[PDB]
Amino acid sequence: CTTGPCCRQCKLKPAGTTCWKTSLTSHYCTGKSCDCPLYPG
Repeated sequence: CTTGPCCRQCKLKPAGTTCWKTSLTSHYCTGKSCDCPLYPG
């Protein structure tokens, strides 16, 4: 999911980190005030 700020928008991850990404979902955010794409592609 990488609509925009993800954080809250395209970021439902279990609150990870900024531009982190695990390897299945992708945190790259946390939900709220982020700006990292949680979806490598």
